[PDB]
Amino acid sequence: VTPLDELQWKSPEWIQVFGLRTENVLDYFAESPFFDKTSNNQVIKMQRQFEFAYVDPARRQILFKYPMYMQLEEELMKLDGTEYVLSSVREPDFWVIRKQRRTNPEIIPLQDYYIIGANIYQSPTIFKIVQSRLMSTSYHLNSTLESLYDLIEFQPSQGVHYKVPTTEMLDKLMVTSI
Amino acid sequence: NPLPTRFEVELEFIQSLANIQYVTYLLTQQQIWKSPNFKNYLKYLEYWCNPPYSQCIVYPNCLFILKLLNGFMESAIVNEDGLLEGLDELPKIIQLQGPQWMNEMVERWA
Amino acid sequence: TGIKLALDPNLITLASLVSNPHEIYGSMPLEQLIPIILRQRGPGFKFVDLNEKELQNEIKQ
Amino acid sequence: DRLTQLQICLDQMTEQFCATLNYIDKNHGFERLTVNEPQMSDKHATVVPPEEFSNTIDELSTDIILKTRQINKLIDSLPGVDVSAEEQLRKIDMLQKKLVEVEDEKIEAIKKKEKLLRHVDSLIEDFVDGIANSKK
Amino acid sequence: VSSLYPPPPPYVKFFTQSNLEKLPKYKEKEEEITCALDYLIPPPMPKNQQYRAFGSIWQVKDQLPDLESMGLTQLYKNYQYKIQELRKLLKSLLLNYLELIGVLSINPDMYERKVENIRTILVNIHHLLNEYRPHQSRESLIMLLEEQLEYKRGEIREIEQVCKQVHDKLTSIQDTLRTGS
Amino acid sequence: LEILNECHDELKALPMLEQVEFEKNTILQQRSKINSTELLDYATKLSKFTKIPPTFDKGAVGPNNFIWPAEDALRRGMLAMASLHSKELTRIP
Amino acid sequence: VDLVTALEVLSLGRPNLPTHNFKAKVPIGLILQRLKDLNLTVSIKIALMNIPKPLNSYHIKNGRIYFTVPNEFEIQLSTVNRQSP
Repeated sequence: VTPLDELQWKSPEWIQVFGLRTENVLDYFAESPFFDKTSNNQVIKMQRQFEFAYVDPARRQILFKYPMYMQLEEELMKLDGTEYVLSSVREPDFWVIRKQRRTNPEIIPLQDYYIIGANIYQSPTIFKIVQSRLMSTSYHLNSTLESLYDLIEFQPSQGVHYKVPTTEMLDKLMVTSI
Repeated sequence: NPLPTRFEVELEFIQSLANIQYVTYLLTQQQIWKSPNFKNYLKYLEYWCNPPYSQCIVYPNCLFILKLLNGFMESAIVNEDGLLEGLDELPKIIQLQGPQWMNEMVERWA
Repeated sequence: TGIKLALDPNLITLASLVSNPHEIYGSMPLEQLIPIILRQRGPGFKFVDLNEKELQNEIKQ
Repeated sequence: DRLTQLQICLDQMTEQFCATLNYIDKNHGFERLTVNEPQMSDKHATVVPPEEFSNTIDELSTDIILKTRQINKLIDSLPGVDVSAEEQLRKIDMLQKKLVEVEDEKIEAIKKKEKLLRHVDSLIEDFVDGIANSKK
Repeated sequence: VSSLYPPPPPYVKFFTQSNLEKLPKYKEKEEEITCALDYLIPPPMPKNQQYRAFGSIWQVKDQLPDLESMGLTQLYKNYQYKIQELRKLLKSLLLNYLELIGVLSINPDMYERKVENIRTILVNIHHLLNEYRPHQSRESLIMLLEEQLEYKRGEIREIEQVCKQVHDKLTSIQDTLRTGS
Repeated sequence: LEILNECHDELKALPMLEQVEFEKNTILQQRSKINSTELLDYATKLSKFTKIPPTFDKGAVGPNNFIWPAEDALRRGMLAMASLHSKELTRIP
Repeated sequence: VDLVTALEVLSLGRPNLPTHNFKAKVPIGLILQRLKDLNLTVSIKIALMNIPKPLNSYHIKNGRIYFTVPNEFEIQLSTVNRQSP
């Protein structure tokens, strides 16, 4: 079993059928397992299918750049709970979706999900990244240290050392010949 | 719908060696190259090299990949416990030379 | 089926795969050709070891 | 390879047709039925001088039919129009036999070059060991 | 949620050493499976010769489909006849484009069947080209055999070119040897 | 003697005898291997795959399926359902 | 139609690509031919070279020329072409 962070998720079948642009990242992420099936985003999506403060300027550029997200957040301010908004975009292919709960207003952020090359990734926290790197480093130095120790030989007549595995007048002849 | 025949499944798997992503997905599991049955299957599959079995192949670079990996097999000896020595570093060769082979055969496509 | 076909295998593209070891060794000039010769002859091989009668009775085997 | 250029010429016909239709749909003007009716212009409309409009119409038309002469000449130059598949096999088998024969002929040609090769190296080795015995 | 790639087949489990040694004995003695020794003999071609692979049907010997078999209009059906058919087809294509311009320059609503006519002309032209393609491929193989003939014979002419350079340089050395005599 | 030396070394630049003898052997081996109808049928099988399509500008189309099976080709292919129906493939009498 | 790759399949069972890994070999007839033409090379190299009386004893053999002085030394030398020493 692999938990939620170490998996890259994509639906190229959904890319073949619909295609991914700056507009349809929401339902593409809804098809991803990262999406909450009890979120406020999907209930307002079912309801709609049937300047502004308390936001950072990074989302404000998105709202003033794309309309469907600004009536998305205009429907989202009415309700409360976990939501899904796109903080930054880079056409042709880069997106990010943040988990976000809103209370009345007060907003905290949560886990993000960056999209690269129409492939949904869970944004990892850096502690387990450097922890995995240190797993690799520590195991590798463990292997080096164990593989080194078998070559080490100690004698009492000398110091501790390594296991030993099981003409000089020609330069003067050269310099005298010339 | 009849069952997929042994010919069809073996042809689709032998054809899948043209993509390097499939083989670098397969070679990262230790139990796959550790298994001597998979090694024998690798020496089973050269019957696609001879006609008329080669006629149905669409991308012959899979046959090239099959012929390439077999040169790493005579240097490998299987023991009584099943540890296949010599296969610890061949997948590393695959990730080091991965883009090289497929870019080379893409430029041969052009 | 039909009839067979024999092709010049070395040249298929107009203006290689068949490794005939003669045109891929005798074409190059000797000054850089000798190094790969004594590299492929053996490890630690020297120019002093090459001989007439050695190759003359090596082809006789 | 000729059929490939033919297909390129065919969809070049189609691109020329849609390009001429696009040009005549977008860059046409507004024609006076009478002189007393008002002639208005739009800043969102690509108005062109009518004389160079007609000149561009003429050059579009002439490039269409010069590409048409290219198509006709290329189809006149299609490789093999009078031969059948049986004629193709009757060419292939004699080409097979001729290739086997010219491999043989190249074998005796290389044999003659080898005649000359050991001739010239025998003269060279006789010359050099003669002068080596002379000068020693 | 499953893996990205399918697993290796269950047929790999039968490749055991007992099966390897019993394979020549079984040889001395679409498949109907009877025992484990059937999985070491490679399976023959399907009798239907149309096998499913990668969501499509291939064939052991592909034949070019007709327009009627595919469900379209084959206007015209040893290739001189097809060459003249192609010539009439291209002339009809040019005339039908002129007719399409005429239709759009009186009534831009009746063009729909004219576009269908242009479609039929184009698909007949393309299918005629693909019918000529095995003949064109045979001509390409003829060209390749002629090109290898030409390269062998060009090797011949360069052989006697270098040889004649040897002969007239030999006449030169004979002349200068007689001069030095 | 030196002009005979350049004559000898320019004549040395030609292919030798056993090279074309081995070439003849390979030509007869290809006589053994290749059949004309088989070659043309197999070559026109690969006609739409092993080269770039000489009709597009290839700035919007790539070799996802032209040289190797694509990811989505394996997804929609019958091998994908062969993976799910592998239990029936394990059914051996 | 793509005749070259079908020819590669019907020849080897694989297309032609450069091989950085095993999937060279020097002929012994070729190396003896090059040995004897290099012996001819070093034999005609000393045609333009004057030879001293202490070193007129030489043996053009084994791809070399054996410049020898009796009971003193024997040095064997070779060249790559004519214009280089």
